[PDB]
Amino acid sequence: ANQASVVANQLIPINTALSLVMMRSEVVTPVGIPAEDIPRLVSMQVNRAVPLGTTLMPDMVKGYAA
Repeated sequence: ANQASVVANQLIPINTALSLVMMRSEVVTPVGIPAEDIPRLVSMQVNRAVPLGTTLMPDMVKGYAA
């Protein structure tokens, strides 16, 4: 029900380190990475470009496991 996920606040380029300005949280479906994990995602890189408004999924972040 109201589980929030990490959503791209701007287009995030391929192989670019995540910063706090790039991640907002929102209740979306399907559920992606939990919003609580935003501080731990800081400095991790995406392995594909992530368009504005896309839910960040576990498979998109290099080195993510949680």
